[PDB]
Amino acid sequence: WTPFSWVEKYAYAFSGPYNKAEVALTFDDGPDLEFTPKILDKLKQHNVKATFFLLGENAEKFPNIVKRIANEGHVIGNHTYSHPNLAKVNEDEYRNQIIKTEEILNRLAGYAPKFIRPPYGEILENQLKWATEQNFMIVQWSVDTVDWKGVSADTITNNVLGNSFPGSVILQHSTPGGHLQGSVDALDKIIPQLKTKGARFVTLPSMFQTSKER
Repeated sequence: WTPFSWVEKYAYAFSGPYNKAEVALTFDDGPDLEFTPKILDKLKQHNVKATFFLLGENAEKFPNIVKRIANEGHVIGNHTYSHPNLAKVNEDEYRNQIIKTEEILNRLAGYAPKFIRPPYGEILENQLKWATEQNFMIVQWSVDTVDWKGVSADTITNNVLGNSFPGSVILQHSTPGGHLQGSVDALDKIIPQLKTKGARFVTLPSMFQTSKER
């Protein structure tokens, strides 16, 4: 496990350009019935676009919300189908997880997502090698809100503001049944407080200067 050398060899990154006043909000495990729509509303009222790493199985349950994300100028990423620990699966299962999810999202969003994020951040080198060869890009994160723990909006905000830099990729969740209300509320503080420091919010394809589609 050498994640550092992997950024030099594969399409793989934790954060973005240090010389741009830009950060990226990302949200994992969507879509869902409660948190995803709330997040969309708050992103809308702050005039920011974000990136959504959607689970294939959740996209099947709520297909229209996937359509809403795309219709509101946000970028969709591939978060596998059923959220398994990729470090424990064989190549066939890994490729199946990605491709099945890609087909689902392509049908709903109108394009095949270029961006992948592995569940728990677990990825193997051969998996990363295949993704690179298939014209994917894998992006982890550099600021973890640990919002799944049910921590408050103030805790998340102080965390994000204390650890965010130019190029920072922030991790939040919109998992069905998750304890994430404070994470949603955190956006009302995180966004303007970062903007005050000169930060602008961008999508991943913008941050990494590539297409959103494969």
